[PDB]
Amino acid sequence: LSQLAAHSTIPEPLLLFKDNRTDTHPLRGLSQYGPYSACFNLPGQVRLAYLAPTEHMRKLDAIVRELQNPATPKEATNYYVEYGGFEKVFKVPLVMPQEHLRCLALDECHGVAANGNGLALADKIVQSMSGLFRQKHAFDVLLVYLPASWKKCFEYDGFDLHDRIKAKVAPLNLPIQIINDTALTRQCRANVMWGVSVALYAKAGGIPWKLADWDKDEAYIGLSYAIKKNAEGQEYTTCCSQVFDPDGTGFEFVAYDTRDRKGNPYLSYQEMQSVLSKSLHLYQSSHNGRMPRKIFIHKTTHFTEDEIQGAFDSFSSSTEIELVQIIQSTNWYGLKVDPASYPVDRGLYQPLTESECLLWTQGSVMGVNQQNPGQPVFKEAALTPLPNPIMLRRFSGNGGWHATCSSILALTKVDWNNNTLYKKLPVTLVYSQVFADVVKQTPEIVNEIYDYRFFM
Amino acid sequence: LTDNEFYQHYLQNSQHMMWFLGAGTSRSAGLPTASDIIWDLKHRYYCLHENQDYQKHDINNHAIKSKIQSYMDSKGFPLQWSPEEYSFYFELVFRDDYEAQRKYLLEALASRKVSLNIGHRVLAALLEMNQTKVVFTTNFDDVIETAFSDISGKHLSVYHLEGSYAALSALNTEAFPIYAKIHGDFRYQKIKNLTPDLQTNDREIHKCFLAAAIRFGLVVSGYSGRDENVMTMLRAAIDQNNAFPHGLYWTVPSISKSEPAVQDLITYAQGKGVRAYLVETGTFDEMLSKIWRQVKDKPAAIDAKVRTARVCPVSIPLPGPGKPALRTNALPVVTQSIRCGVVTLASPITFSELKERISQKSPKALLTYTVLFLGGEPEIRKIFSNDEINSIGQYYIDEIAQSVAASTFLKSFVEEAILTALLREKPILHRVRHRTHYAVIPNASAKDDRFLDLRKAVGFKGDLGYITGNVTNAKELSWAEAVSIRLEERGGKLWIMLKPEIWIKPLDRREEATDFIRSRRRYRFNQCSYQILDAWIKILFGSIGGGGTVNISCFPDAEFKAEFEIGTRTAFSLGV
Amino acid sequence: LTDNEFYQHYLQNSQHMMWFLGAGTSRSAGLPTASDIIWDLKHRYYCLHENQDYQKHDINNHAIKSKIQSYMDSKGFPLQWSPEEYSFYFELVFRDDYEAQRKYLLEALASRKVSLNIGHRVLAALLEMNQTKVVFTTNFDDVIETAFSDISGKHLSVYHLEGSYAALSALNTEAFPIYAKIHGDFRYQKIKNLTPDLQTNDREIHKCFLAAAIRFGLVVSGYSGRDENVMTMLRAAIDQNNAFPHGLYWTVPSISKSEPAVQDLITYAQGKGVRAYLVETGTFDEMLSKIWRQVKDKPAAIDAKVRTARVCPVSIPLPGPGKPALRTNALPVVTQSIRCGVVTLASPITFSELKERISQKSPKALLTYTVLFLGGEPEIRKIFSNDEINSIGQYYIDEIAQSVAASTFLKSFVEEAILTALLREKPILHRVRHRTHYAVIPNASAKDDRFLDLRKAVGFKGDLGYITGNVTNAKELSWAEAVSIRLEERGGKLWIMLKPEIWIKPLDRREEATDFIRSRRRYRFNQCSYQILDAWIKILFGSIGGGGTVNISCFPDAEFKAEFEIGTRTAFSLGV
Amino acid sequence: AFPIYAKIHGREIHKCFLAAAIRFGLVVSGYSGRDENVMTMLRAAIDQNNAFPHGLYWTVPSISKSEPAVQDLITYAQGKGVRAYLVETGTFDEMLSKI
DNA sequence: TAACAGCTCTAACAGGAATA
RNA sequence: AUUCCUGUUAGAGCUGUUAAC
DNA sequence: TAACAGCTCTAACAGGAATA
RNA sequence: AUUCCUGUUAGAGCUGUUAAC
Ligand SMILES: [Mg+2]
Repeated sequence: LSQLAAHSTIPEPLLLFKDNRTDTHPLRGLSQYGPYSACFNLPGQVRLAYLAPTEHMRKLDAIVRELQNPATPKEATNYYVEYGGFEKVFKVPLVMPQEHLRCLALDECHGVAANGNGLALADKIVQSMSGLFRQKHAFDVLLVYLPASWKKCFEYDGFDLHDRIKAKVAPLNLPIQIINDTALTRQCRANVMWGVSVALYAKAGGIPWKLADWDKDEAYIGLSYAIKKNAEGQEYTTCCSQVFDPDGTGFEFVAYDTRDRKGNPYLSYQEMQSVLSKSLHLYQSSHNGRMPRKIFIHKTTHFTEDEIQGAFDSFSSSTEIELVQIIQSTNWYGLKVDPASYPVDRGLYQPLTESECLLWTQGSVMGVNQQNPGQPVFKEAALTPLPNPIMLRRFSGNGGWHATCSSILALTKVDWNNNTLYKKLPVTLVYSQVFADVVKQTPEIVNEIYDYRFFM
Repeated sequence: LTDNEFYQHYLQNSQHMMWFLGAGTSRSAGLPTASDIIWDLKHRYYCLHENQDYQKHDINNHAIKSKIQSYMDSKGFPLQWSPEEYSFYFELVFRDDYEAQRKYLLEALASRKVSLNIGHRVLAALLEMNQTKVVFTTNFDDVIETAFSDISGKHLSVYHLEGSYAALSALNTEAFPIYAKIHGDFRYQKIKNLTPDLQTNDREIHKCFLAAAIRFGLVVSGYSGRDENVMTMLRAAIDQNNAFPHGLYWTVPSISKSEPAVQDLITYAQGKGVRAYLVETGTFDEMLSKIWRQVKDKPAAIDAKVRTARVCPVSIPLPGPGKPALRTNALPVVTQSIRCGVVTLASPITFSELKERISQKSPKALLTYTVLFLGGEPEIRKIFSNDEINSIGQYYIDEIAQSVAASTFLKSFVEEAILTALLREKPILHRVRHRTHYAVIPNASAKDDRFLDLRKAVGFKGDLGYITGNVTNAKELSWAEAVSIRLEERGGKLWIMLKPEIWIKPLDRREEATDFIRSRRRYRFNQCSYQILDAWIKILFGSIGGGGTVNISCFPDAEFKAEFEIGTRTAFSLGV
Repeated sequence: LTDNEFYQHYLQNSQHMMWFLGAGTSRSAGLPTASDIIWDLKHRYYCLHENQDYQKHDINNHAIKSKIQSYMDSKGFPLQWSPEEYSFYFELVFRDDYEAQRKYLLEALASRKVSLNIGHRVLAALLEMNQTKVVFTTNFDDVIETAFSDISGKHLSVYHLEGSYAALSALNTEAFPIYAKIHGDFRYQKIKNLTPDLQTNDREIHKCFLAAAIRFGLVVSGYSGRDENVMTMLRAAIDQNNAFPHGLYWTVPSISKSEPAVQDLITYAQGKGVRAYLVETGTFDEMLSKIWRQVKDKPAAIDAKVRTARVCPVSIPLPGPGKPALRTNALPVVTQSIRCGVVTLASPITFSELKERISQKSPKALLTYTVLFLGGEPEIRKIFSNDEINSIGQYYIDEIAQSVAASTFLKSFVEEAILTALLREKPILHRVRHRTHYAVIPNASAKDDRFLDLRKAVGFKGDLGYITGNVTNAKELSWAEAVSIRLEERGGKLWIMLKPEIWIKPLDRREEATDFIRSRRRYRFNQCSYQILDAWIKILFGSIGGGGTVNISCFPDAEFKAEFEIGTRTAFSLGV
Repeated sequence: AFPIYAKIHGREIHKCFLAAAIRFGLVVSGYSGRDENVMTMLRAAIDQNNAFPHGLYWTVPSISKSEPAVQDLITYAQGKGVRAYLVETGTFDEMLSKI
């Protein structure tokens, strides 16, 4: 009775890179081959711009210089790869801004920060952008720096400065790479350089890497929510992200609102149907009208009867729907035996119940070790000694745990904002949660949809 | 009339209820609405003369919609969503070619884009299970009719104007269920959709409908007036002495946005002695599910198709353990049936009241409410006097897993019982944090031989480790090894969850040792965690995890005793 | 044309195939045929003019039929099953009242007596899965409107004479599937059923038959001619370029009883250049059953409704063993997976050939064909030389129960293996009678201590019994106690069946001791049989039937060894 | 088994054209007639009960420049009840581009 | 279509009588 | 054949699994 | 609608860095 | 906020089970 169903370890998903080469290590492949989207010239050159107070601009130009020159990893050398220099590794020059492409924040921002007013501080930071606004053609990306003296307005109740800035500059189409002193002073340098460089390339152009072995006929959907603590009650702001590989070479990753008020994170019949309608209409527009054949709706909470009925009735019979729920905190945890020195291989899925499975999005990864090749690497070794798996509670499917598990595993590796090897959750869930935070901070965003490069 | 009253009214007398659904239900089935249909024609018209690529502009874009509407207004056409526009654009595009008009209207509303939704699969169920007999739908779509074919597997008798006399005969001979389209199927020559055709009514259908009205009461949904012929037919139809015994409820999605024609017709009907009421019941799809929710004794065969989510999908079986194998922390509890004690109270009791009685009396027994008690009767007599106790009997839990899954009170009770059993005869202390239970090595008895293996588990490079002590930089915080033990219901099985933790003697001062808890747990890798879990299994069970079926009973010296049996080996499964 | 060639011909090209179902197919749907309608009409009228109780005398009685027909002949009416009779009796009973005639024809052919059989469901599946697009059937009642709607779950577009031009438009715009009734639904006044109405054809429908003639080839079933209008439409239909592209086979249940008009019609087409063929395929139901059988890649969703017997019903679960308990003779074999040896032969081998090789060589191993061998490789080398052996490898039987259930060779092989294992290390002799294996106490070693308990089992009033010996009145027959041991596959489990028997040393001379076998078994009542079964369990297993899991391996000293484990306690279940 | 391409080279395709004629409406471009073989081919295709159900459309670059036989055939088809039409468009390639 | 495996049935006989 | 079904001796019928034809 | 049980999530902080 | 998710402290949201109203 102690013998469970046999598991199968899904191998490490391959990532499409420069010249359609595949390598499961993102940074190693980027150094070796280059970005997938560099095959075409979406970014001609990464022209930057600075927005910071006059005192701390030297930090911005210093960090840009550090991006220009190669760096070596000091911490987590088990996984990271030596930086080859932005021009060498991303095959695109990184242009330092000239005098007019380099703005100065108003001194009134300091007064507002001393006053402890987050809303006015974000408004003033946005209003400082007008000088760059004329030369909107001049600067592709903008590196907004925030001095530590503004910490009092960085994060407090009912507010978040980063989300407010992102929601204020998203309709203005300019990507923004916020830089805090936190990662300006962090000891290891290759860490910050790799993260900032991949973010800069994604926000200026896009697609640093693309997941291979992706059927063009599947659209993956992830719903996630956030809470705004009202004085009387609460507001549950839920938003949905969508990923798919279209007929064109440009892999698409978008997010959108879901509309009024919600007291619970469970969508009703009409709201679920409307969101799903918007989703497959977006897919059809990106697929010249072709119907999706596989749909994956990942939700952090269980689907009620209304949600499942809305899913069933929104599509036609030809498009099978894979309604899956992701559980983050679970009691179970495993230990590999042959007992192994390193924890269980990443990607092992263990069918517990006919509808509930354990997926090991965390765990040892093979073939991505730089030093002592062949040794396994545990991404979260610093944080945890063992990997905590997630629970997939399939609410609607025809058959095959492998089909959804491999899709989730491949969706855990395409977060360009993530410096590390993978993510505990699929990019759908994490982007839906990020956009949920954004919408909760700024409710007047429900009108439009946005690409990933805006909010990553 | 409030909405809750409408549901009660539609439930008290649901056997005599005509339905009236015109162009409003088709919106939610994935069928383009008339407003969307006007844009499709404008798109074709603009792209045709002004030679533009059809692929280049999508009609639901705002810019392209504005440009096309501006072009239409340039040639003097009607301005915006105004009467005599839909028919105008039809007669403009198709220049009086009713065959081509019919073919286009068939293609736009064809039976391939239609996906039935719960509101649709509910009206057809009402038709089949024979509550509503007459459904006059002013829609030319093949859905509600497709819904009936899907839900019951039979053929539905639809009556287009192509026959137009069958409905008058069919209603009279009571060969229900009837679906008379006042404007007929698109599969036939006459469609009656343009404004000039919308001023007259077919003589025989006028009759069909009147017959239906005397016999039943009308519920009209998804209808916003704007039609003169249907409005005058309804006005005449009230003229009849017993027009709707069951009253007519016009369900609009919003009373505020309802056209004044509907309101004045309702006032006229009320002035003519009928009890016609206008109610706002939100969307038709939401309303149909509520009406279906209030339906009693719905057949299972049709309800398996009405609500496909109600049946449980994805019952995908798991394979065998054939052919590296992860070793989880789950100990399977193979106990299937247990015995408990029940006390009957002369007055109703609350689970909170029993919890506070537990807190005050502190008996040597367990109790929960559902009052099921595990232990000795005299303890319950201490808790409850003879006056409040009526009788004390026995309870049998034939299926423990189903019982704990059904009621969370049973889950908590069985978890507490198994925890008490496991720590009954052992020196390991039993504490609780939040709603979880912790078995922690005691401070005084830390030098026991039964802990020595645990001492080996934490040891560094094979030397002797430490099990209990004081934090390196804390004033009074004391720390020990511990295991969080929980009950997990998985499918049809129960398992015991063990997780190694670092217990802190002060409950509220755990965070001050966080770094220490981190520092002690930095290097508890797979081998070390394997060793600690094996040591904890040995401590909690007394037998190594090979082929063991150790059985533990709680309160063995009590009349009501629970005897569980948990396999000493944690869950494992070799890879395929 | 032979029926099989026609099936291949259709299966070869079923994509483009109109069907022409007549009133013969509805014969099975349970609807009254033409003759049944005629007899109902005579009986309905005969009872009214001559006042006789309607329900007192039935209609399918031979005497009442003869009496009613004699009465009809008395008034000069047509004699017997002759033309212009069906219409004659209709026009006589209903005296030119087409509304009442329609109502009666609706009631007789109503949609409550119809029970769809395999033929209509298979045709509806062909319609839905889109092989046949046009079905013109001269019927009336919706046997197919119902049946395809039930299996596909989607509504069907039926065409009739009320519109009658819908078919041509739907054909022209490829709105398949179309089901055009040449004589129209009974819900509609146009019925076209009397002889005067059967001389003309609707212009638009007639037009459709010719346009559809060019597109597809026709298969007409359940049609016996006798209709002038349909025959002339087909002749007109036959008179066009490529009228039937794939050819038209007029299928009849019997070629001999086919009317000369058909055969005349079939010969007539052939002269006009088309490949029309007349075939006999039995009844319509059998024809469509075979056609569906030859259909490839039929969707599971619709096939679950086409053949409801194909899905497995009555999966009624069994309850728990909760709460007198019968003790059967079944020992559960909890072994799930075993290992076997496989030899690859350079030339094909027959199970009979392997059996005779076993008989000649007599090796110390087991073999079966599927060649799976259990034992030592050198034994197989003795059986098969190196020249005929290509390789020797391993085989794993992950699910033993499913494997034995699927293949009876596996059942016999596993039964022989478990029998050899059980008698490997024990003195009890192993024999076979028919195909049943017997474990019998040996003659010489009958005084063993392990038999003493068995000696107690057969003893009378608790004394010492006898286990082996000679018959009371037989010249040379010797008798002994024995147990027939068999393998039984029950559901998803395997069990060992033990039955106490009286083995006779001469195989063919068992009957001469029958009385003795009777006499020894006269008083082997429940207690005595319980004792003998317990003693045999102890002998065969070495452990008493309490909480035991004895494991036995066959050929333990061999590379390929099978290790089974059988619970020592027989099956039991307490009453509910 | 579509798509099908057949050249008249003007009775092998004549039966096929008649079979094709009922199935779908035909449009003829780049042809002025002037050939009696195809003329009788089309006239024989017209007679059946459901011939060119969608319609017969003649597209010439200029209506007045077309040969009289084409207009005669169009009038004959219209009299027979078929929905044949003679429409004036541009060059065949330009017509197909606009389509 | 020819064997082979099991599961189950009937077709001819024979045959003695309800825990002793 | 007043009954009952316990055995014996045989053959078929279905399923299969191979080899074909 | 008021408690109570479990399962799971986010909301604020804090926080150190890949088997030693 | 270059990143990662490990914990702490809280509240909700769902399910339920009772008592009602
Ligand atoms: Mg960023």
